[PDB]
Amino acid sequence: DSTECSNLLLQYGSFCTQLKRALTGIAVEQDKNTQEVFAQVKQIYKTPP
Amino acid sequence: YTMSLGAENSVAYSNNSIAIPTNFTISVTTEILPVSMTKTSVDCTMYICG
Amino acid sequence: SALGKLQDVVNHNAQALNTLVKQLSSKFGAISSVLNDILSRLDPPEAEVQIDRLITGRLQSLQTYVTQQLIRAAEIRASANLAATKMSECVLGQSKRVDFCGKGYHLMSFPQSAPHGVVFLHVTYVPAQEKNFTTAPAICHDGKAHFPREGVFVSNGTHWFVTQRNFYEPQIITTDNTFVSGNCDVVIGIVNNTVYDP
Amino acid sequence: LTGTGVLTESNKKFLPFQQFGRDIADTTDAVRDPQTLEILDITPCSFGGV
Amino acid sequence: LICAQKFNGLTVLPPLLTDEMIAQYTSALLAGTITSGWTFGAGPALQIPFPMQMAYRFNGIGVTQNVLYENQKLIANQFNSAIGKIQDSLSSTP
Ligand SMILES: *[C@@H]1O[C@H](CO)[C@@H](O[C@@H]2O[C@H](CO)[C@@H](O)[C@H](O)[C@H]2NC(C)=O)[C@H](O)[C@H]1NC(C)=O
Ligand SMILES: *[C@@H]1O[C@H](CO)[C@@H](O[C@@H]2O[C@H](CO)[C@@H](O)[C@H](O)[C@H]2NC(C)=O)[C@H](O)[C@H]1NC(C)=O
Ligand SMILES: *[C@@H]1O[C@H](CO)[C@@H](O[C@@H]2O[C@H](CO)[C@@H](O)[C@H](O)[C@H]2NC(C)=O)[C@H](O)[C@H]1NC(C)=O
Ligand SMILES: *[C@@H]1O[C@H](CO)[C@@H](O)[C@H](O)[C@H]1NC(C)=O
Ligand SMILES: *[C@@H]1O[C@H](CO)[C@@H](O)[C@H](O)[C@H]1NC(C)=O
Repeated sequence: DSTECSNLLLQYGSFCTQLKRALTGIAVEQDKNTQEVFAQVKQIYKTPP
Repeated sequence: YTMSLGAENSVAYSNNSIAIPTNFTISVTTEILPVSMTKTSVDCTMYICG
Repeated sequence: SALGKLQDVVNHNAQALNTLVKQLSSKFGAISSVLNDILSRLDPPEAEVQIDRLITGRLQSLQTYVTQQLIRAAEIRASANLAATKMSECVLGQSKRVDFCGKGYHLMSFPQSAPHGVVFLHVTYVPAQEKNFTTAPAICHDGKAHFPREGVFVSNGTHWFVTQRNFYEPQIITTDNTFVSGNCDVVIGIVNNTVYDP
Repeated sequence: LTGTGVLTESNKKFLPFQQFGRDIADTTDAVRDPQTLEILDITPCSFGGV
Repeated sequence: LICAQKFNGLTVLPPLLTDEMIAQYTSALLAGTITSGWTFGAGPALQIPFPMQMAYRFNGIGVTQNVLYENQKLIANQFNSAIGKIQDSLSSTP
């Protein structure tokens, strides 16, 4: 949280927009992975008593 | 709202009950798949030191 | 968003390219992004330190672009192999693998070319109009259990019949629809109709 | 503004106050002739891998 | 440490599907297999008695229909026993 340091980043490029987008894409994939494996049924079937 | 997985349904299971369809439906679904991305080439000299 | 999968591929590589050019503007700690300006403002003996500082941040952008491109290329390779795998199975034949080519029992698959991808039209078979019937594992006639050669014994509630599993064509229980195996005191749940021998 | 390119006529309209003219990047895709105040259309020379 | 995951600019996003909803998916997937065989995976779920269903699974590997029914008591005792040992199998080997 140093203002002087942050001034060097904005001169350094748009690497962060690449990093946070990469980790956002890696985050949506994890949600998609669990959806693909498990959400294979459109209804919740119930075992008989 | 809290997510709902789907319409809860209970199957009428019974030692001696069978359910057999009397009809069908020829459903034609669709599936999309990427195959090839864009072939890109770069030139270091023309890029790094124009 | 039907063609979401292909659209993102066109978006990802194009936006990755647009970041790569946009990476050229950053000064990377040097005096200016335009290296012709550096060669004009500063003298050559003391312009290398600025040029070297610009080069290090510049090729590093290329290293990032190639690396993320190699990973993305591998992802497409898996996707392309999957498409090639199910082009051979779903189209050039019929697949018994459940939910591989469309939900339901698969019959056909007509591909269509799409920009940077393929689209499959899985012609599946979906049963409907299900009816609840009373079944039985086997049918004792003369003390010998009869099991259906194909399909399942089903009872409209009054008579027994044998019909295939996925469609309801009640047929009289002959001795050609069923086969005999042993006595009928060992099968749990056996009913006792009469098997019309043709 | 020093660089290398194929100077050419531009149909672009540089509002009086508009001196140079970058594009969706940082490249001076156009310049106004110091003299003759003409809108040129500076474009990179046709390179390409062999 | 895993208790305080915040650290310094390091946020751990929570999964969209909670462990409870995943368990609901698995349980709904179990009840489909038991009470409907495979028919629930290819359209509507059609109930079928489990001894009858497993004869169809037997018929799909080559053994005739009647092998299961004449060995239902033995097969069930075999399955039950195995599904049991599987709990201790995971416990025995960490
Ligand atoms: C199976 O379903 C089809 C439609 O999905 C039924 O065909 C319909 O039959 C009704 C008769 O009442 C007609 O009014 C419709 O025009 C038909 N539609 C089509 C698309 O053919 C068919 O009758 C059903 N089979 C059985 C045995 O009921
Ligand atoms: C169940 O068994 C059969 C199936 O329809 C029915 O018996 C039929 O009745 C008709 C009436 O004239 C006759 O052709 C025969 O007696 C039977 N023919 C068949 C085998 O179709 C019976 O009525 C049905 N009852 C129920 C409970 O549905
Ligand atoms: C199915 O029908 C057969 C034929 O009648 C039954 O066999 C006889 O059933 C009577 C009534 O219980 C017994 O007293 C006889 O001893 C049986 N004979 C034999 C072959 O042992 C049979 O019990 C019936 N089964 C069911 C499911 O009710
Ligand atoms: C029949 O079904 C009931 C309820 O599902 C079950 O409790 C009972 O044991 C079954 N009886 C037999 C052996 O058919
Ligand atoms: C068949 O019977 C069961 C049990 O009574 C019931 O749950 C099911 O809805 C019935 N199906 C039809 C098509 O009537």
